[PDB]
Amino acid sequence: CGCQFTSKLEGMFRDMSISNTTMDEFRQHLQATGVSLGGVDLTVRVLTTGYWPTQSATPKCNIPPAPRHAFEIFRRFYLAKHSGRQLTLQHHMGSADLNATTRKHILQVSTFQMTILMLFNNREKYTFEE
Amino acid sequence: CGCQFTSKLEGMFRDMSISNTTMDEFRQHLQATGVSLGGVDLTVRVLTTGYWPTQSATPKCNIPPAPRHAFEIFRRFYLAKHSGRQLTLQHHMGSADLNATTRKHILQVSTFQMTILMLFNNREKYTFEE
Amino acid sequence: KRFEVKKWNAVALWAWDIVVDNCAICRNHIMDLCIECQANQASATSEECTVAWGVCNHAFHFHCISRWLKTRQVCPLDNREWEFQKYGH
Amino acid sequence: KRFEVKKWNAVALWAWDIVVDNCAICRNHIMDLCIECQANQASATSEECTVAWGVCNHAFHFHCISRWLKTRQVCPLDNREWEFQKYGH
Ligand SMILES: [Zn+2]
Ligand SMILES: [Zn+2]
Ligand SMILES: [Zn+2]
Ligand SMILES: [Zn+2]
Ligand SMILES: [Zn+2]
Ligand SMILES: [Zn+2]
Repeated sequence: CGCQFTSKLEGMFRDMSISNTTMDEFRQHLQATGVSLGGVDLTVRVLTTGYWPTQSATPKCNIPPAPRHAFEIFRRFYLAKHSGRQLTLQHHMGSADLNATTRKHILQVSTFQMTILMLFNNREKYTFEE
Repeated sequence: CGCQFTSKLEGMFRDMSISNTTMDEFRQHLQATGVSLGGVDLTVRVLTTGYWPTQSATPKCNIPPAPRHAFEIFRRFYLAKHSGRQLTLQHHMGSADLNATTRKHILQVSTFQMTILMLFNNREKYTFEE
Repeated sequence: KRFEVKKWNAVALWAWDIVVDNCAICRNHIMDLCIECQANQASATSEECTVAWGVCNHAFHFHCISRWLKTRQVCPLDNREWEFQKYGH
Repeated sequence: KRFEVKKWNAVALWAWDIVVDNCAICRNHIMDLCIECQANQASATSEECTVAWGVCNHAFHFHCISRWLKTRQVCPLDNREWEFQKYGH
């Protein structure tokens, strides 16, 4: 192709490097405070708006309280260490490992079923209206 | 006296500049976040060990819970924005403005009587043993 | 509880202080036309007056920084070479 | 309540990752002698084996970095010119 869009791809790889560096930095800083039982395991990344297009309209829905607290912690940590990295709240990206419980089998949720299953945990026997 | 000695004083002034810059930066970041900020006017000064000698043995006591939370939030902000360092707690430095309440007269405590007066607020009729 | 979350792989997007309410070049907004377009129609004749996103996560009107490229070549809020990584909000 | 705190003027002191448990030059401790002194007495004959503090808030044994000044001249954990702003813990 040439150095027209391959430069954009190289920038995307640089963004990936930035994301993993920020992830390990945030893990190191989480090792320090440890306030609430919401940051047990966190593989959170940091991306730039230009490289990765917005999914649809940046979804803004009820998030689970433990993950909600974890995301608050992440946002604060970022806006302090790399002042200027205001983490926006979205849901159409990422994944998670849900530990279910005869053995303890861990499920997987792609940041879509976390809210519904959290509502089920809070109170079962729900429907579409709930 | 020679610039050999005033160089340390110039470094101390540079440290003062750094402290006030970090203070305004932390205030700006608290305007966006600042969850744990019990002390409304958190005027926190950041100094370096080399310039300013330790007072006696770096004291510790029953700091008031609201100033405790304010100091914890300030230290977390300072350990994030300025990473690579650790924040220590001390009491033989600084001051505070205690709002008392016929009018509302504001007192002043030089970071010495804050714990005793906080204990009095929690429960009066104390003594040396308490 | 019956289901507990152990791991999370959230992705955080960040944007700089683009001032969505005041364009850093024209001081109108991050949308709603610009100083040299003003009225919505203003004889639009196709073309475009959308938002331009750079490699530095800064956003201005396409017209504003397209004209600003003739005055300088480094994004005013920083010292970085301005790219055109995105077009529109 | 009867007394409430409005303002606070705390002063925060900071120190870098000096590794109080391992000297960054000799790997013994931030106190308790050094590699070339070992035993507490070791024919002390006055002199001193205390801690040296630099302008960069780094701490090592005075002997360790006094000898290290002949090998290099920039504090190993950074690239700053090493000063002698304090002596002892
Ligand atoms: Zn504009
Ligand atoms: Zn226009
Ligand atoms: Zn820019
Ligand atoms: Zn040593
Ligand atoms: Zn020695
Ligand atoms: Zn150093």
